[PDB]
Amino acid sequence: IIEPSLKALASKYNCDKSVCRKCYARLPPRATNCRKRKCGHTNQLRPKKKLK
Amino acid sequence: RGITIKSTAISLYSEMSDEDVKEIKQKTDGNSFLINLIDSPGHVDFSSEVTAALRVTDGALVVVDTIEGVCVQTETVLRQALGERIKPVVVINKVDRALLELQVSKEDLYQTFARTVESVNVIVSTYADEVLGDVQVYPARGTVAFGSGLHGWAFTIRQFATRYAKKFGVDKAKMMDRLWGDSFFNPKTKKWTNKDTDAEGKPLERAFNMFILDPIFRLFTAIMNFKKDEIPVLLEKLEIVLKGDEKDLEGKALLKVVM
Amino acid sequence: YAGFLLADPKIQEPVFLVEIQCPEQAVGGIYSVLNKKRGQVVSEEQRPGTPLFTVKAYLPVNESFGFTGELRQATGGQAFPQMVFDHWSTLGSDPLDPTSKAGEIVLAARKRHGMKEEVPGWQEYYDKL
Amino acid sequence: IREKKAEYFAKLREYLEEYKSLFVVGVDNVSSQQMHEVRKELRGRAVVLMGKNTMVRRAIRGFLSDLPDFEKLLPFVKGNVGFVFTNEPLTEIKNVIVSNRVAAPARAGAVAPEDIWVRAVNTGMEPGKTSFFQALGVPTKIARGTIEIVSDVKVVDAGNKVGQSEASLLNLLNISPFTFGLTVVQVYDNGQVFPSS
Amino acid sequence: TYMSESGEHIVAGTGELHLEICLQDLEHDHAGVPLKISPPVVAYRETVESESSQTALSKSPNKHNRIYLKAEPIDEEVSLAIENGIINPRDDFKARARIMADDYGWDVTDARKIWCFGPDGNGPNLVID
Amino acid sequence: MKYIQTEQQIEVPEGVTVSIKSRIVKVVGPRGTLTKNLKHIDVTFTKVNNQLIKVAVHNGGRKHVAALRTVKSLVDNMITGVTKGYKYKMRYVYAHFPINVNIVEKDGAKFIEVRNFLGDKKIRNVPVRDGVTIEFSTNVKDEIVLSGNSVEDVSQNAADLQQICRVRNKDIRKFLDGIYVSHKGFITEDL
Amino acid sequence: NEVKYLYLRAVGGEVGASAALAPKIGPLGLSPKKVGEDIAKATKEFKGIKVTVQLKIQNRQAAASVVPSASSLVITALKEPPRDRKKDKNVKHSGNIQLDEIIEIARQMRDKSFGRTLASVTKEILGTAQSVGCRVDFKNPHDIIEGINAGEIEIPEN
RNA sequence: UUCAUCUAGACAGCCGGACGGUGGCCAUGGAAGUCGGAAUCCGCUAAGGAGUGUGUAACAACUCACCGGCCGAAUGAACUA
Ligand SMILES: CO[C@H]1[C@@H](O)[C@H](O)[C@H](OC[C@@]23C[C@@H]4[C@H](C)CC[C@H]4[C@@]4(C=O)C[C@@H]2C[C@H](C(C)C)[C@@]34C(=O)O)O[C@@H]1C
Ligand SMILES: Nc1nc2c(ncn2[C@@H]2O[C@H](COP(=O)(O)OP(=O)(O)OP(=O)(O)O)[C@@H](O)[C@H]2O)c(=O)[nH]1
Ligand SMILES: [Mg+2]
Ligand SMILES: [Mg+2]
Ligand SMILES: [Mg+2]
Ligand SMILES: [Zn+2]
Repeated sequence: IIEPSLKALASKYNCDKSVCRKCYARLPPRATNCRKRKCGHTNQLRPKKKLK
Repeated sequence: RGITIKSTAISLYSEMSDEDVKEIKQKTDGNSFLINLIDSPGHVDFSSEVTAALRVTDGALVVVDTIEGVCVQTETVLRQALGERIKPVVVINKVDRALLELQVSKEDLYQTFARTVESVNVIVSTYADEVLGDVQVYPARGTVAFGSGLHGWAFTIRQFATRYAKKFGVDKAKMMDRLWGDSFFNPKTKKWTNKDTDAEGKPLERAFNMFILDPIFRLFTAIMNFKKDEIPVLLEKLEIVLKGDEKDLEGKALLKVVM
Repeated sequence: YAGFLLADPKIQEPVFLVEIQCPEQAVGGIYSVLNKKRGQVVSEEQRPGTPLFTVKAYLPVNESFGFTGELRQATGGQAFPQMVFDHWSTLGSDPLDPTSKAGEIVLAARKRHGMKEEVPGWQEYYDKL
Repeated sequence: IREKKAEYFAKLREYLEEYKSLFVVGVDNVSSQQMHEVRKELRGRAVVLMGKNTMVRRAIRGFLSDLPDFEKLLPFVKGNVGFVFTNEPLTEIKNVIVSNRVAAPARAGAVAPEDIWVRAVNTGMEPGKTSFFQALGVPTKIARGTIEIVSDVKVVDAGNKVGQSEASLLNLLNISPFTFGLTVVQVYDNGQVFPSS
Repeated sequence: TYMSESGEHIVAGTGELHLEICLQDLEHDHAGVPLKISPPVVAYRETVESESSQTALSKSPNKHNRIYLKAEPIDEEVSLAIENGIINPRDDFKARARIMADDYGWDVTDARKIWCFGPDGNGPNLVID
Repeated sequence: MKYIQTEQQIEVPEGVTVSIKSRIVKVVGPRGTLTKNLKHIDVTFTKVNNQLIKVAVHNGGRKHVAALRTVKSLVDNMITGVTKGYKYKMRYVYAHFPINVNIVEKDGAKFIEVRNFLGDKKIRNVPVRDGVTIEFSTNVKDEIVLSGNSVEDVSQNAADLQQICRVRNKDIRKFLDGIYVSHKGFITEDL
Repeated sequence: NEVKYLYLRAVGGEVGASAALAPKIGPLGLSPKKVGEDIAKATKEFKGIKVTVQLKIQNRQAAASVVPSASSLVITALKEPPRDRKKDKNVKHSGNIQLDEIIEIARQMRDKSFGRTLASVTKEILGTAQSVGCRVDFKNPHDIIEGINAGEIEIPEN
């Protein structure tokens, strides 16, 4: 098991993320456009699905 | 498969010493005991044969992993024992696993035991009817043993409380309950303090880690780090015997023989 | 047969009554499984002193295959179910439409029994007058 | 928009030229419930007006022409503060003003003014809550069906913010290092400001 | 272990792993014969949910006999009474109808004109004159 | 949109000297000396009063003036790095297997060795770039501290430790093992 | 012998069950069945409407005292000839109840309500009736509200 | 191109509050802002929706609209090619 603070720290990098709908790119949680050129920097983003 | 699917009876004969028969709060006569031991299955899919086992028995050996702690089945199997009014004794197993895998340095092992007993005692406290009251399991009183079944070694706080009387001449009745919990030997002062007190700097270690876990840690450290020049120094200090070929054994296999 | 086939024929399923001994934390998993299998939660209870709940519900026998394994999976092995037949519940859907929810289970029954696939209509067993 | 602001300017004008004194009471960490209680206590006795510091300064500055006396107020209108217009004995007003101390709950990630020590006394909560105690390392022995902490353990130090797990247990045990009150800043009275104390 | 209502031997167990071991013992040592396992066949009850909108008729093969009847949804509580022994086929008409009329709202004349219970002579289906 | 003149301000404290060639910036302070090559940016430095530098872009586009502000950030990072320093605090996150991280030497290269990550028998090695100081701080459990003058070097070496401990073939939402920067600040406290 | 507090929402006139007692009345052990009949005695006045039930349980002397509530009182002010919950789901709560009870109901509300003037508390309690859907003085409750704000239904400031 | 916020302090940033009637009505086995239908109210208000989401079996507990504290000059939105 992980301490709550260390689990929050690890989640800040592994879970607290956005995902592009078009190319599945992992983006910052406050991003408005995907950084990838393949999707044309589309604004279609979702939050990264939380476990369970 | 590697699992237990049934409940098979086995009979055991046990001789003891006179000194610990006196340390019995039960009307008894003699020096020998006969054990009728049942090996219940752990799976919930076989949780009916343990009910059959519990009805046919009066005591329960609650084996608990120090790694996984109190699991769902330990919750369940102990609940049915308490429903049958079975007095449980708890043994903490897989301490060897924690000492090679988790690398717990000095206090984490004590805290895992502390958390384990608290979680176990919670189970017996809420599922016990008011006919015994003192059915809580507690290591200083000698109702909890510690060891690794796979390696074939285990100990109790009572066992160490008597082991030091033969070498130090100190009291055992008030050290059996003293070697657990918040108790610090406080070297350089010769006073069993009851708190950290910061040790006026460098907060000191408790009696449990200092007196009980320290010797087994030292044997683990020496054997697993292959300090062949240091192994026999402890072994004679640890009053063991030698054989023609077990001395010619390396680390990870010494634990087999020495403990 | 003609009288039966005109009075909106329907089928009835057996439903189990299940009481489950689950702790405080995993009682939510029971409802998740029950909502998968059309189960109807009847009553909640607390055993005095212990956190173990006691949830009684009506689980249809048809949707009761593998129920405990998924129930164990959702509750982490903490749910302990006891299962026994309670009564019969009528299926609201028509068992005459082969594509209906009741029509598929009766269709399977017809096939495995060696009967015909389509059921003889009310025009049979009825003499026109 | 300037319209709605202008009644507040007008309402501020009305209040200031009716009552004789006011406070510069410092409103920090004060709940909506806390403010209503204080105001409810002061019914009739005094009224409390708090708003956007910028307008408050602005409103006064336009009033200064007709009402120079209030000029001294401006340098003390800083931070979240409210004006308690009163025409009643200052002594009793200040007591009622700083009266509503409330032990605020132990928030997660909240700065701890002092150390947080938990005691080995019994708590009465059933052994079910033992999960919270174990999480924070705190030893606990069950006695008379109640969670009894074995040994004194400090969960939160001084300064270091109270973590989520730490806070959780404190809320359960009703422990909190901070209690908030509508502390004051300055007392203007008839044309003179002076330290409230 | 028991015999189902659909003519199938139904071994029951605590869980999937427990059942797997029990079946393995059955196939290897207990019985000693190769056997196959499938999900049990769930039995259902056919019923009606209307009043036989138009009168059902059937004519005899010799064209001399005609029967006109209807179907009706016997109430749930009455169905339990037949199965639970409140309404006994062995009982006396115009005496068993005293219980059947006052406790179940039916009219005495139809209650008295009862010919049989179905199926098995004591089932929850009724025939009325 | 071709701003005629866009300007940014670089504040120079008393105890540091900034020597700027065409686009070679050399910042010398109490803690050390940093150098950065900026010949790819086409900007203009000019000192005003020996504690203030002005960097300007003339007739620059949106992208040109956007990187002008970046130059100010890069130079200020150099200046604050020789006065206050940089320290990045990283915590070890592990559910079951404790991560064994220490300092190992191979041909005098100051490698950070990683063992027992998720029980792996692989030995991960992270080189320490010159200028980065590695210390494990006691009274904080599972803490590695990286200190140095340049934020670029300190942050990237912290990132190398983080990237070498990425979980493969598992649900990263549950297998949260790794080494993550828990704090990013300066060597000197409360400066 | 300390005064613990508990709150419930048991329907008026009808008894309650251990299902919502044992989680709280279980540790202290006040014989849940005994508690339930106390609740009925409390609710006895308030037949047919859910009401809060104060429990000053000072070592098994449960209060069984109905805590007043705007909603229940407005329903209790309609006099609501006893609702048959079983017969039909989604029964209504309507009527024509006048100003006077709202003045009355407000009176035991002003104590805790922050509506310094009775006019404030009355439009509060009357505001609850707007949610209920009943009528006041044959007119929309919000029409009565705006009628009060225009000074024609002036409240006795007692 | 159009419409908005803005020194009576705009956007962003960080921090504080986010109430009371009230667990609004009805339903629900449980539904307390947050499974649902409908009602989209009042008071205190600088301000708070019969609620923005997370969340609980149901509570709770955070969170957001909403209003403030710090800084002080521009900013935001929707479209056009
Ligand atoms: C407590 O012990 C009981 C209960 O577990 C449960 O009632 C079940 O009973 C079997 C069934 C009994 C049902 C009623 C008699 C009417 C319909 C019967 C079933 C379906 O056809 C439902 C359960 C499950 C069995 C089918 C699906 C094979 C039943 C059967 O016997 O056929 O198993 C044993 C006998
Ligand atoms: N490392 C280590 N492993 C242990 C220890 N004790 C038990 N184990 C492991 O746990 C497994 C299960 O223990 P067993 O005694 O063999 O059987 P069991 O515990 O009864 O398991 P079931 O029969 O399924 O109930 C063994 O295969 C061991 O590998 C221990 O002390 N140390
Ligand atoms: Mg076994
Ligand atoms: Mg996989
Ligand atoms: Mg909900
Ligand atoms: Zn993309």
